[PDB]
Amino acid sequence: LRGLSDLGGRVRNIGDVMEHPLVELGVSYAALLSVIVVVVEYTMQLSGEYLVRLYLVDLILVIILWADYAYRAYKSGDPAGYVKKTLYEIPALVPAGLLALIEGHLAGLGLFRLVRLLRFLRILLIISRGSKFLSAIADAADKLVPR
Repeated sequence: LRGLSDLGGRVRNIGDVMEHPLVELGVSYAALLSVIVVVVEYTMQLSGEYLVRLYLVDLILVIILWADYAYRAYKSGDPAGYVKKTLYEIPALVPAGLLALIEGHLAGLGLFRLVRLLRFLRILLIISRGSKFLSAIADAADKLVPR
């Protein structure tokens, strides 16, 4: 009920354990596709049909990611606080569907300024996730190193 708290030994064991090699690989794989998915939409502008399927697929990827994030969220016992702490992680989950509806609302009102900033955010959003991709390959390369 609002006050002091402790989070170390707990998140420590559960941390090094939760990040089980399988967990890391699974997330890394999903992240890889996620990066390409957003890039495809940014680069290519497939028809509305494919776009619908792309959004659906993208949504699923978020669910898997939410699994890990959601796990820690409840663990902290304070999702609201946990979120304010992972603010730098939000941009990574920013669902396309959520922005899509918001973007449409702004456009309907006759706003284009926000749209411009939003576009830049899209490119920046990909760069942010780029760290995850780079980290995966970096570690993978060290582990793989076949010769």
